[PDB]
Amino acid sequence: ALEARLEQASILKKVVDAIKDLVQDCNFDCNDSGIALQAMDNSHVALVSMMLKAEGFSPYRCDRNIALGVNLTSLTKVLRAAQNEDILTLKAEDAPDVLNLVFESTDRISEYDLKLMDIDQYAATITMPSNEFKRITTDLMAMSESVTIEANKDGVKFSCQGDIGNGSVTLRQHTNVEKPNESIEIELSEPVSLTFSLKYLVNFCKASALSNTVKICLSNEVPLLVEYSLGGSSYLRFYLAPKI
Amino acid sequence: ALEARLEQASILKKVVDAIKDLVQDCNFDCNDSGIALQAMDNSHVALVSMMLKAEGFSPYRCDRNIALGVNLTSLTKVLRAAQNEDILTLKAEDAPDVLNLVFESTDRISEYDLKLMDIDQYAATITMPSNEFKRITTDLMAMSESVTIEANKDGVKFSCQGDIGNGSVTLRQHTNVEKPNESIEIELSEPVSLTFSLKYLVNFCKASALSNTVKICLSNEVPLLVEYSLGGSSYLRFYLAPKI
Amino acid sequence: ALEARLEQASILKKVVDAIKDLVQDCNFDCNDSGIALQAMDNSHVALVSMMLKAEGFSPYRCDRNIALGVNLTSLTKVLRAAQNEDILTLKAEDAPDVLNLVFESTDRISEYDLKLMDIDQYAATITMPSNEFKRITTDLMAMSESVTIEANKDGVKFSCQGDIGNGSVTLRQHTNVEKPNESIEIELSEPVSLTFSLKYLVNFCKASALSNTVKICLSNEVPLLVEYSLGGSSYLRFYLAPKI
Repeated sequence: ALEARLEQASILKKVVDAIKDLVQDCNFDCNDSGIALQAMDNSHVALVSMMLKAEGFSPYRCDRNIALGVNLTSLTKVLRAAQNEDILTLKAEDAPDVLNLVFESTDRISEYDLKLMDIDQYAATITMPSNEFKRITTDLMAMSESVTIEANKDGVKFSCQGDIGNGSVTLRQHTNVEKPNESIEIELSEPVSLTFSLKYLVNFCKASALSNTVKICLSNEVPLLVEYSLGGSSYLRFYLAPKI
Repeated sequence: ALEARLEQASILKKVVDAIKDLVQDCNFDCNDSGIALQAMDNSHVALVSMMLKAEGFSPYRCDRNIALGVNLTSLTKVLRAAQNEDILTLKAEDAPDVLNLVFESTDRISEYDLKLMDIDQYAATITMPSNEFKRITTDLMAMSESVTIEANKDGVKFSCQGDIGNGSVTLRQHTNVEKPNESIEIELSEPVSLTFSLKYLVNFCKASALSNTVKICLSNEVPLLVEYSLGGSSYLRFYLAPKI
Repeated sequence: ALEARLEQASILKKVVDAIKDLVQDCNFDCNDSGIALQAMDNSHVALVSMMLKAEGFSPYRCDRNIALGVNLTSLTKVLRAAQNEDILTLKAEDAPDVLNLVFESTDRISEYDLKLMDIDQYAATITMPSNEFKRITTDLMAMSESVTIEANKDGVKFSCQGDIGNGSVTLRQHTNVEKPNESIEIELSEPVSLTFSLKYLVNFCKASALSNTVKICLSNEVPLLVEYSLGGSSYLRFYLAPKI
């Protein structure tokens, strides 16, 4: 019914790793389109939204719509047995009791049957290196619980205040021709100034292994979106409402 | 009386490291033949058997038979002062109160006198990379307390079952010409299927630093033997009875 | 009033790192000459003495004498936001309430205002690799609380005794032409034999990141001095009285 092959297991390892600290139990929703996940975190503050599109697999088949009820601690114990370069295959039958995972290298075949659970179901956009976003959130987290994010045409300022004093980091808008991976770009219709939990943003930044660039999407009316491309139109997205 | 020189200290560092988690107090039995160790682990389940043959030293002299009563926590504190490439020399007199260790580089000489203690004294054979054996035992240990090992002419299957579901890893028999280090070989007189404690096998796999290949020797009547070559006919061997 | 620019932040990161385990609250005393620190450790046993000379900066300006009352846990939280190769600038006004730190790369500017506190104010010399000094102190610390340091024209012996037995490490005097970094040199007027706390010497050795050579200055009348050059005549010095 479901049969989905990744040429490399890396992507699914990294996704689950990026998410297991926020989400324990979730559903992997599989259809014609690919494999999606929508989950609030354990404290019901951050939204997690993932899509692996069918074109990300080679091949991808999902006859019928299948929700795979999965504990991500359980799932991590199985994916650790997968090497990054292992061919990974997911197999499932209709209303499955288990999900079947196979890892193929060196004439080695690993096969796991994971027991499934019953689980109930912008004003400014910043494109920058994900490592840089991770380093800033991590650094300011040592100083403050909260960070203020100011965007305008010219650059982005992350600012905070704590016991020991206060800190800012300012990244000016910059197209890097020789190394585009390093560019700071700011598509923006209106300057914005919004305050957020660093704890959640640092959790979001665990996903910097997936993409060397991150999209930070700011609105005065809807949650912050932090977004990592998984290839083509596949994505891992995090939503966090500003502190009001 | 005893005087034994290793051109490099690496081997003795790695041996003790491979063993200290199972054995605290043991005897290093020295004679004409070299330096042996036979010890049950602390829970009296696994047998440890080591031999460093006299030809492993340059030179080796042992006039009289000498049992060196040694705590391997104590001994580790001294061997950590030895660099891998240091010339290492053991010296002992008859019925010794101490063992004398010297480490020589860079015009540096380290000398230790360790206080000795009074210490009371196959159907199928698998040759494979030790790292691979370590990765499989480690991975299945996250899933299960026990692993079933099935050998036949064609390959080896390690299987297990736990809370989250069950897992298998299958390695087919394969002679690797370009990189022989990677080959899976199965000298076998009779297919065998035996269940063992993963906890002990993972402990045994600490020794994968000593040899890039490991020998897994299965019998329906005698304990499993896990075996690592230390050069020539020198060996570190582990014995573990199947779960019945 | 104070404005001091380091071409690289590395040195100030390493200094604070080398010191934070001994000293919590200290004064950075700034004048015409540069930036000094004198502090007993928390147990009032070891003296810490640092000088960054004005020529170490590019540029250095200190109109008026300024004591910067600083918690080094607080200061570490801010310096972690500085990359090793970041241009670092310290700014302060007269009787300052805060110290202003700026880190400049990649069109990135980080700026921190740290709240300041109200803080109340040889017979033989050994030149050797600092890594070697660190490896010996660390190794003997596993064995003993105390180390005896014997120097003479010919070499240096570090010796100790504990529960498990005793250990020595002997480094002979040696000029290394091809790699001078590795030489052992002993300017000496009188052989000396002195016993010291390993715990403190291992703390001192955290500073081996600053200099690949260390100066060990022994007197029968005044404290041991352990000394690391920070470039030119800039220094980090540690003083420790022998066990009597």
